[PDB]
Amino acid sequence: IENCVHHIKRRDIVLKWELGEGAFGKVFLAECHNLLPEQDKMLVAVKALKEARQDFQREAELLTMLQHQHIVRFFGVCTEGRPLLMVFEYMRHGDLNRFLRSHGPGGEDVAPGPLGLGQLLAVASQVAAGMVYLAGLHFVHRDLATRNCLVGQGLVVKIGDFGMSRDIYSTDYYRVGGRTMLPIRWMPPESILYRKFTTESDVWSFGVVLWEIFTYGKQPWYQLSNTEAIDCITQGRELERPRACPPEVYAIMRGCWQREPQQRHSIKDVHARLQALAQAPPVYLDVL
Ligand SMILES: CC(C)(C)c1ccc(C(=O)Nc2cc(-c3ccccc3)nn2-c2ccccc2)cc1
Repeated sequence: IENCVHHIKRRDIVLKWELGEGAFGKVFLAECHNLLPEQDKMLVAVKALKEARQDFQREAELLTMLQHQHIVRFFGVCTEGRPLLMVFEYMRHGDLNRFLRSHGPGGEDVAPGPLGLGQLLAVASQVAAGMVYLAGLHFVHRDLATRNCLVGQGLVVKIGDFGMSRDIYSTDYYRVGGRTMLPIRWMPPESILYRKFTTESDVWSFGVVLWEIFTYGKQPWYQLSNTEAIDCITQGRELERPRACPPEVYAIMRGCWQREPQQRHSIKDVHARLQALAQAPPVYLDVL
């Protein structure tokens, strides 16, 4: 809400079970029939609105607008019978924070043990690609963090969420008075102090996403309370270099974390550097 529509017949959606819950809705896994030509049956994630209606139409418009190779695919809505539904792509590894933790200190998509440096960089690059697209359309996320990315088959990583991160990951937010919940640990000085949010508050957040990736999904400033974390951020402390993170990747983080918004590197450059590294041969990466 800070920044055409496909429609799906209720009968074509068959709910299977709940994936998660919140204050403003529930998410289910469902079979969707006649959605794509190739697949006559297919799995999808369905967001059910608690039941509001105006916001829904507006959000649905924007979600349909924002479609990219690294943005969670939105198929359309179901406005036939209440409750209103939003239909998204099903991403089988769930959110990126959960995926990182479950492969940190085997299977179909990933090797045993912690994810190697090349895997971590591929993840980083895809999220960066996603924010390039968003910056290019001049969309400000406001809550970029690994919990708001999803991991699919073949370790495809895409930006997107179902609006329940405040409920599932409540410790990642600071309740400031009543009903406002801020992802302070992911926010730069200008958002905490002045309450400004821009493309460059998002680069900062990406920098913190990069730290999350390289710490296997650990919470930023985990050693601190919320007030202590606000103190450190506003006073200008930068997160330390993760053990798994080599100097050159850490240098990418710091460019995201320049205190002054204009001195931060553009997302396009962050991506270009991370892609290169992700697409670099084992001989070059083994030496990083
Ligand atoms: C990356 C894309 C463009 C796909 C994107 C960007 C932003 C959001 C988003 O803004 N999500 C989001 C936050 C809350 C939210 C709820 C309560 C309090 C504070 C924030 N709801 N939603 C939500 C609502 C309807 C559908 C899906 C997500 C999603 C995707």
